[PDB]
Amino acid sequence: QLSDADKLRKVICELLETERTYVKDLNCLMERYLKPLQKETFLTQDELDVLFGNLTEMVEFQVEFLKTLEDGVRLVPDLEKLEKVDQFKKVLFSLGGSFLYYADRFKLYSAFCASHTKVPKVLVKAKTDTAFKAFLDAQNPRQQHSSTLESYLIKPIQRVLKYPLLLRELFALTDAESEEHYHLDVAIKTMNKVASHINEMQKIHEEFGAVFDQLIAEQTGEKKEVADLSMGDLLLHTSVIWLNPPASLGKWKKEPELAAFVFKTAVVLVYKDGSKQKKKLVGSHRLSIYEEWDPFRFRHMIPTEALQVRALPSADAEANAVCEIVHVKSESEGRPERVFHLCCSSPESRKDFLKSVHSILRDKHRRQ
Amino acid sequence: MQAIKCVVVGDGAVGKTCLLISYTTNAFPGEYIPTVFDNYSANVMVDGKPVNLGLWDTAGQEDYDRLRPLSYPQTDVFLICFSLVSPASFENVRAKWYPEVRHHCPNTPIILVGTKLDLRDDKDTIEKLKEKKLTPITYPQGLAMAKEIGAVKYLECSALTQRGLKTVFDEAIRAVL
Repeated sequence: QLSDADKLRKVICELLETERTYVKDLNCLMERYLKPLQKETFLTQDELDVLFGNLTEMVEFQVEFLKTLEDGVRLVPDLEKLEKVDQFKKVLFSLGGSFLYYADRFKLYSAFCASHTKVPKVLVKAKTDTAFKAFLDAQNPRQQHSSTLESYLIKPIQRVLKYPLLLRELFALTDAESEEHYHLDVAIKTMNKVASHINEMQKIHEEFGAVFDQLIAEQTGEKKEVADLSMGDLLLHTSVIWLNPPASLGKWKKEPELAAFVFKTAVVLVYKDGSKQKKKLVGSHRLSIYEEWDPFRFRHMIPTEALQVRALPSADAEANAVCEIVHVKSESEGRPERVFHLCCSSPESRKDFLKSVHSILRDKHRRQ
Repeated sequence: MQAIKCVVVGDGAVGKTCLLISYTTNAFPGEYIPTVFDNYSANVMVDGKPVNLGLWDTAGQEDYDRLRPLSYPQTDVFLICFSLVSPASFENVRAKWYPEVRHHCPNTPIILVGTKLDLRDDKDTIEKLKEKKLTPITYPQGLAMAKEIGAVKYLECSALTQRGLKTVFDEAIRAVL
């Protein structure tokens, strides 16, 4: 015969208890497997990078988030004494607060989720190198699956997505007319957006991760001027029309379309246009003649350091959806100016695109 | 020792988390059903063969089509669940879950678990569904679905009655061994 008060206390406790656990697991992953792996020859630097991945950043962040929860639950002497959900106002308020405050740093998870894509392929190397397999087992004495490296590296991805569930429970135990109720509802919508955002970021990574990687590496003789197009720094992505395409493309497609990405560290343009792997009725092999000319098409990365942006003036301005991204020239290095005339899908899109680009330039200015 | 990692998937509000808790805890949670189920691992013997059964819940990720499959790789058995008193969760087995799991895991055995068994012949539940021109899923239907998606087994259980749980995980393990 548990009262709403009891139920509420339960949820508040589950949230806090599981968070303490998660933080501990997070530290445990760091100490038990990752650090000791750096001091090894098993994996390459790249392989180690896939495993770690902003984890150190994630822990610092998570630790701070936990403190806020710890504090918030202490805004009252003893929850166990409260008999009315109404008596938890202070705590509910503070907890919900923690999510609103951290909602944005939680987007850092999309970074982890992107690299976790490479986790499987790397761990399936233990099946190969007896030496490596040996190390892992050594770190997992209890011979418990829930303690294997794969079990830890999935926890982050599970944890964020649990938050909205816990919140919806607190939500259901509060009067539909109260502010506590309304507040939680705000907390929930927020976190769902976080989740939804992580998902959207993943969808992008699935489709362009490859290209983004090629751009980071292959960095034209440069010694890594950017070296980092993390999904944690993607501020905005949109589809735009390339008005001034090279003669090859332009002469065949009136107005080619590019995928634009505004990262804190650069602006990326990528030509998509997909029409393959369609229509079962088709013969390729080699006697197909046409089709299959080259894997990729057009990609290009403009570092913030050389990124210049001017929104083109129009007769009927405020309605114009055109603007241009410029990859400034370089006397040294011997690199000519590159200009891209891009037409957004709408004035709002242009508004947001430019706002976004200016943003990375503004901040770049700060640091430098 | 050999580890079998089992991932329970399927529509939310089907009983997955409760089911996994009820099982691993040998006791229905009660009035308060926890939301979180940490990764579980325990030694289990089936048909004389000893194994470390690993269980991963998936609550909270059923709506994120790109995050959801991050747990799929290196999985030995999938438990595609669905509420016996929820025709919609049932239909998702063929429309969503099976196609997805198979796409990511071509060779992984699938046990089709039917949950909330105890609510199947519940007056209130049956009337509630009747009010929506609905009816609980019958064993014959569950079995057919199981056959359609080529599941290794079609079981039904109740985290409440705790009946059928042990079976569910044993068959899961057999499906692997």
